[PDB]
Amino acid sequence: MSGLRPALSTFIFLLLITGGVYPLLTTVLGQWWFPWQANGSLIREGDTVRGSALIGQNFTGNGYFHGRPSATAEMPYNPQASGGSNLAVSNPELDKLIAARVAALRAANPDASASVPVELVTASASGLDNNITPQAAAWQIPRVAKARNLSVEQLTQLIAKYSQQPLVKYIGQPVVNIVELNLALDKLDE
Amino acid sequence: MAAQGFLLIATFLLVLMVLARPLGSGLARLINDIPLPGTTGVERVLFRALGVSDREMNWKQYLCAILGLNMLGLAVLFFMLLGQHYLPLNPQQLPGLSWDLALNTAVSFVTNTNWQSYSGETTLSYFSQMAGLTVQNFLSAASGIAVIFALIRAFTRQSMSTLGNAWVDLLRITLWVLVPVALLIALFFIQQGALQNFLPYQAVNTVEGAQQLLPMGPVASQEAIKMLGTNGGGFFNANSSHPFENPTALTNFVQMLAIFLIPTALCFAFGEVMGDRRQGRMLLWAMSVIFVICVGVVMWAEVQGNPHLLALGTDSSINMEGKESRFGVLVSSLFAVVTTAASCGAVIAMHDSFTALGGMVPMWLMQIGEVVFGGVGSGLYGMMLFVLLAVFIAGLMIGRTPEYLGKKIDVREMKLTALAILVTPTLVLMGAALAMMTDAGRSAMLNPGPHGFSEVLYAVSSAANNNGSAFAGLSANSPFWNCLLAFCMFVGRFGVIIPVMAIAGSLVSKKSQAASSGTLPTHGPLFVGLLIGTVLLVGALTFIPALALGPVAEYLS
Amino acid sequence: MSRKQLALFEPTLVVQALKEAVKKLNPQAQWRNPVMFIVWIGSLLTTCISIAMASGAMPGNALFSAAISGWLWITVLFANFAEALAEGRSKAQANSLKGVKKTAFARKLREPKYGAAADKVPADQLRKGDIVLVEAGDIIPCDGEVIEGGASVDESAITGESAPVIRESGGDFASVTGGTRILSDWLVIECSVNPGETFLDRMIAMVEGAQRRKTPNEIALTILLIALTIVFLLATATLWPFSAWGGNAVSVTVLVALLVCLIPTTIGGLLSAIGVAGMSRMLGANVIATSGRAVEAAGDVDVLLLNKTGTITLGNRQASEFIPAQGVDEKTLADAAQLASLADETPEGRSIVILAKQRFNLRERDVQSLHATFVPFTAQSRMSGINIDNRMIRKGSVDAIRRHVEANGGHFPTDVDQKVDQVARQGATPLVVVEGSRVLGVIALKDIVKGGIKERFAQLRKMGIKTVMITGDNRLTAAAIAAEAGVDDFLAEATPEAKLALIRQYQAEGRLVAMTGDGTNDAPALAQADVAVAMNSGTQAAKEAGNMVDLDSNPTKLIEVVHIGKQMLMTRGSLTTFSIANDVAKYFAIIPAAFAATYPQLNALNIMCLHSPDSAILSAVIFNALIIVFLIPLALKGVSYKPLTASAMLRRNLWIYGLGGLLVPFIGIKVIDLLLTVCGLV
Amino acid sequence: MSAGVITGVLLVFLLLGYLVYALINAE
Ligand SMILES: CCCCCCCCCCCCCCCCCC(=O)OC[C@H](COP(=O)([O-])OCC(O)COP(=O)([O-])OC[C@@H](COC(=O)CCCCCCCCCCCCCCCCC)OC(=O)CCCCCCCCCCCCCCCCC)OC(=O)CCCCCCCCCCCCCCCCC
Ligand SMILES: CCCCCCCCCCCCCCCCCC(=O)OC[C@H](COP(=O)([O-])OCC(O)COP(=O)([O-])OC[C@@H](COC(=O)CCCCCCCCCCCCCCCCC)OC(=O)CCCCCCCCCCCCCCCCC)OC(=O)CCCCCCCCCCCCCCCCC
Ligand SMILES: Nc1ncnc2c1ncn2[C@@H]1O[C@H](COP(=O)(O)OP(=O)(O)CP(=O)(O)O)[C@@H](O)[C@H]1O
Ligand SMILES: [K+]
Ligand SMILES: [K+]
Ligand SMILES: [K+]
Ligand SMILES: [K+]
Ligand SMILES: [K+]
Ligand SMILES: [K+]
Ligand SMILES: [K+]
Ligand SMILES: [K+]
Ligand SMILES: [K+]
Ligand SMILES: [K+]
Repeated sequence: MSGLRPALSTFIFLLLITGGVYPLLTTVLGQWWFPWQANGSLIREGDTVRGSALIGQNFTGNGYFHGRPSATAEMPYNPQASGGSNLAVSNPELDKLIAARVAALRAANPDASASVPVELVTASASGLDNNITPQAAAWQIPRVAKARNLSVEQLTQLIAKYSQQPLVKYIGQPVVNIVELNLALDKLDE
Repeated sequence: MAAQGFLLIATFLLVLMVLARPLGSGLARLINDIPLPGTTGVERVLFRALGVSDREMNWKQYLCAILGLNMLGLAVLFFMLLGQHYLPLNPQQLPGLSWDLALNTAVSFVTNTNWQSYSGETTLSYFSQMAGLTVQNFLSAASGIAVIFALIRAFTRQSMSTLGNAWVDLLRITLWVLVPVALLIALFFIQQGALQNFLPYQAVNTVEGAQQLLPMGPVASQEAIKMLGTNGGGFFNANSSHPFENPTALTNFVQMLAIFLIPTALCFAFGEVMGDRRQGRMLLWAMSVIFVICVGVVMWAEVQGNPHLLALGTDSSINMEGKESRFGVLVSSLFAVVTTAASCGAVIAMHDSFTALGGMVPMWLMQIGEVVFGGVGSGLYGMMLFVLLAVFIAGLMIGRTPEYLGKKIDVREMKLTALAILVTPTLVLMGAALAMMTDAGRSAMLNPGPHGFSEVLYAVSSAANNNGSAFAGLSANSPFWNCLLAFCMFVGRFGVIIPVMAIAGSLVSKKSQAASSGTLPTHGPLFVGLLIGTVLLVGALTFIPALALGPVAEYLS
Repeated sequence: MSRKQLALFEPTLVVQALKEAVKKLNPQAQWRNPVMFIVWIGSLLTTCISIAMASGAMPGNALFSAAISGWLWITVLFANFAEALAEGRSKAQANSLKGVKKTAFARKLREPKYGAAADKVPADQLRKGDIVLVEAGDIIPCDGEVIEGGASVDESAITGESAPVIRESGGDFASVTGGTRILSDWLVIECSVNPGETFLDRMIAMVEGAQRRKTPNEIALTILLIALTIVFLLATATLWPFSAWGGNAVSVTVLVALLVCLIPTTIGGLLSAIGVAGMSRMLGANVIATSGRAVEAAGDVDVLLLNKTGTITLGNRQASEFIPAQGVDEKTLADAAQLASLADETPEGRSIVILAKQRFNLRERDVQSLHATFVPFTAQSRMSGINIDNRMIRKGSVDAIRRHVEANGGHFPTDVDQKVDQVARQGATPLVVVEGSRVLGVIALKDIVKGGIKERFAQLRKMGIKTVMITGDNRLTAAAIAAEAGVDDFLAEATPEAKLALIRQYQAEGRLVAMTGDGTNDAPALAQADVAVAMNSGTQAAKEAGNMVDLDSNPTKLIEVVHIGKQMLMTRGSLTTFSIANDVAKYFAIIPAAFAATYPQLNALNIMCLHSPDSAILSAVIFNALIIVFLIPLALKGVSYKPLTASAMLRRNLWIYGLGGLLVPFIGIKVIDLLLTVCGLV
Repeated sequence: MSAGVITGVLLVFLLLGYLVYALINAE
């Protein structure tokens, strides 16, 4: 009582509109118009799902383009964690991890330059980063070409095919979709 | 790189001032109690059905209405999070939350803080993320826009005693400023790749041969209002780093525009209601100058980056650690300044992984009270406090009675402004002090040295100032941290709302004096610089000794 | 008084007597000043720490804490020195005028008819309504209204001037203040104030009152200073748990020193002094105020309301002119003027009977007891007539004669209007004397404009104050007087109801209204105006209804009132800005000094290149103690207010005081540290 | 947390309470 009907009516109506009307309308419009993007942007080969086009997976093989390190809980590139290494600049643990990554990438890429790109040694913010810069992707061309018996021209063509540029240069960075590029490598050599 | 950053800031501010002036003109109608075109009749039937008579109420009734709705939502959300296992739309079988976590993430989402000490994909269900934590995303934004509506009405009304109708304001805002805009924003997010579904978690047979479980859910619908209401409550653990939440650079640019959209439109409406656009232009200049300096400092700090990266054998010293590859250090720095000056708290990048100087500026932007393009509603009525101190000092040092927009500033609202500007520095200092003498608060510390105290100070600052941004290395899921941060958020919103409400109730009873020749103009470069200096000095003299033992010590170490 | 403009701030006579009044302020009279009570608590805390460290406490540097506590006590000592200096200058100005009632030789009459009574009643045995006869040479016992006689008294002991002022019965110069010496013949005075509630005691309660209530501007500034004290106390007290984890925590004495250096001690110690110094300077300007609230209300004043007869002019308007009209001969010029003004106690009426009579030897009329009954003069009727016989003689100016007598059929002709206009061209008040339906004519009253007030009105126009006249006199000669005086505009033929209506209209616009009047008819105007200045030569009703009472009888005293009222606020704001801006250099001096063992990397913040951490903390505390005693003269004098635009004034005050508070603490701390290193104390 | 910390916290709380009381009051 004491003027409780407008309060309860306003709260209940706004809860209904913003919890069972607005998300329902958004879901209906999304699944009507753009269902592939609304349902995860999954890449299906046959009947299995090989991964979303946005998430990115942990690639460790010698014939695959490796991405940035992931600091998700348990396995790297774990979608059920989706966190990052919250290590400061002053933290010696970060320096130890970066040195270990540099030593692990220089041994894996002997035909590349000794100056490793920052992306391949620095963990992403989400730990689910499917993208790297085209220069960081082309840094791995001598290893991938030697592993898969392809050519530098073919690898550059595939990288440019799977390179996305923003609308203007300064609102983002050029990115390379790692999962789609590796699946294209598999489709090429199979 | 400097030219790229300059172009980014310039086009961001240009598109923002282009987009926010029609919205300011639209919000001026809601401030002036004029229905929007096409809403008359619909509002009549809706208010008749809901029992809202559209009656003018004073500041006590307006504040009681806002507080009553915010506690009703708090109770509904808290028991919903406790009983989330008995509710539908649960593809997983996640149990109900514990009392500490449920109370913390109820108070956080009610108090427009949206701090998440959990993991969203393994903590909450679709019902808990849709019927709660999104209804509250709408309501916590509307409850700040209503308070700033009351404050602007008090500044524009002459010798009245009633502000307006809180229910009319809340319904109008939530149904015609928030829902129709966050619908288009959510549809653009689904266009660019954000999730909107209710499917179960998708098992993935990866290319290499491992297994991963993709989390699904109504992501875009919550993401749109999260950006629009300056909420910052991510669906997943990574707020805007997750590609399902922020897929593309266009999406991220739209996210920044949505973050600054309504705080800029409120300044435009504040200028338009008084009939003096120069007042809102003064506010926008004072916010934008500090914003541009902060953005430039953070971009330069992040471009300088880690000095050890170039020594350990990498290509450059650019700090890309804790940042996505879809966004440069320039874009990550701009978003980091936006989300911490605007009381949003949605992270594009790991602010823990940010450099010392590049993480100091978000701390201080939070700690000055979120007045620089701040939270929705609260970034304008928090800036009006600094405006009242600026006009008080200026009127004293020119020798006149202090006034703003004609209304004199006497002892009652001087006391109320002092208390309102006093609540959040008090909260952050006591909270950080309590966290630094307790082992339960010191055990959550992850990085050693001054950066751990930087984590603690950032957490308490974001909780007390209703930001919710985290370094996230602080494991703040302990009951002590949950209770302390929940208390900080509750007091930091509802002890600044009450004195601003009382300021409005003290200002309605006054009459605006006519602008004479001897009155000080509250616009122009002199008053813009005076307000900027007042903010930059009051917020610094409180927090230099606190920031000196944290980010400054880390930078000079 | 203005014979001596101001007592010296350091005359080497009150300094030693007010420094002894500082140790009496060291005990807990500081409870009403929160900032310096925080400083007092910190000083006692540091003294206790120093004693405990000398005896048995864990740290050993007892000399550093002893020096810190000593200088924190010196800070309180200097703040109380400023307050006691202001209050002692106020008390000296009080005692300079409290000894004016040296002798008490008053005779209380039993019948007010100039004699038949002679007593030896002391002045303290006089109440409201006691007729007192004073011969020339004696002093006036009570603040009484003159009911009979005319004399030129000398108000030197109150005003400070040697120029005599004439007092008469009724009209304008009826009220005289006791304690002043009559000089010419005699006066019959009737006291109107009880003992204790007199004008001298109003001055006493203005100036020597140590129980001075705080104006709402000082209250709001105190609230702002308390908020700053709270945030600085929190930011300082939280430093111990913040620095305790990262090694060794900072010393409690270092925290107390930083806390005192941060809180606004410079304005906190001078805030009590600014108000008392402003009241002392207002006593130097011969303005007697009820409280400082009305003094500070003059800052917002943009419209000022004077009078014409009493305020702008001297109010005598003694003249003798004639009527060149039809039917009026030389005897007929003033046959009726003296008949109308025999029983008229106004200065105009007595000027008529002593000037128009001697021109033609018209002393034929005896005392008015021989078949004559007159009516009193009232501004509502604007008439001083007499019903001496069947036909009446009346005296009005323009409209009273018309609306009261000339509606009886015998309308006055046009041939006198040209003569009235010719009189009003010169700047003389026209009085038209009329015999029933027949009009005699018009006589002039040449009134003298008081001093060279044109420059002062130009200054008032420069300060953004609109000076517009209110008068109930003829519109043409009021226009001539306005043109000769230099006011912005005028409003003539105004009843006191119209004056009240104009005051309420100007207040309803949103402008603060200032009134400067002296007559009895100005009492409702001064009771409604926000800033009411009462002329000393005026009436007791005006002097008791006005907020402030002038002394030297300057019409443009609002210049000095606005200057002092603005100066108090500007001094408060400038000192607050200086105190806040000092904290940047205080941080740059203390923070690397405080965190020298916790975080050694913070030594890069020592941009002043200070020698030692203890030396840096001591230098900051010494500068905090010394800036108060260096800004004592600024607090006593007030800032230099130049009448500029509001924006230009803000720019100049920022450029001086904000930039000074940002820059000169760097130089001061560096110089103090250099002297400490040279002397070898550190 | 010993007596030297307890009395410091208590004294800071007392000073804060006194300052808040002085802020609310017009003494
Ligand atoms: C020290 C560091 C720097 C500090 C300073 C930083 C400054 C930041 C911005 C501060 C200003 C914001 C506050 C004012 C905005 C208020 C809105 C407004 O009306 O503006 C009028 C305002 C005042 O003028 P006025 O005449 O008094 O106002 C009358 C009204 O305009 C009368 O109305 P009207 O009828 O004449 O028409 C009004 C309408 C006119 O326009 C229209 O007609 C609307 C039509 C809409 C049609 C749309 C069709 C599409 C067109 C394109 C739209 C794009 C978006 C579309 C949607 C998205 C599509 C992709 O205007 C608008 O609607 C919006 C205004 C346009 C944008 C203005 C904001 C630009 C700010 C960008 C700053 C960039 C530099 C600083 C940042 C970088 C520094 C590092 O003018 C300004 O624009 C002021 C901003 C000028 C920029 C500052 C220049 C100095 C700073 C340069 C950098 C210095 C440092 C360099 C660093 C170097 C590296 C070391
Ligand atoms: C610690 C320091 C203490 C203070 C020391 C310094 C003292 C201040 C004086 C500075 C000396 C002046 C130097 C520049 C001279 C020329 C500038 C000028 O126009 O006149 C001078 C100007 C006065 O202007 P006004 O007399 O009101 O009217 C001029 C109108 O423009 C003319 O009338 P109009 O309407 O016909 O003109 C039309 C229009 C155009 O006409 C013109 O102006 C001339 C034609 C050229 C057109 C080109 C300009 C177009 C407009 C774009 C402007 C771009 C600005 C870029 C922004 C980046 C600046 C960093 O004018 C406009 O520009 C209007 C645009 C709307 C406002 C724009 C906002 C500017 C941003 C200012 C931000 C300053 C941040 C400083 C940081 C604070 C310090 C910590 O004074 C200042 O510039 C002051 C700025 C610095 C303020 C000092 C901050 C004091 C803080 C102290 C601590 C606070 C208290 C702490 C304790 C409190 C709590 C206890
Ligand atoms: N002795 C007298 N007898 C009759 N009328 C007189 C008079 N002396 C003045 N008057 C007229 O009556 C009015 C009295 O003057 P007025 O009221 O204007 O003085 P004032 O209002 O300018 C200052 P104050 O109110 O202090 O006397 C004027 O119109 C004047 O012409
Ligand atoms: K938030
Ligand atoms: K968050
Ligand atoms: K603050
Ligand atoms: K907020
Ligand atoms: K705020
Ligand atoms: K606040
Ligand atoms: K708030
Ligand atoms: K503050
Ligand atoms: K403050
Ligand atoms: K100081």
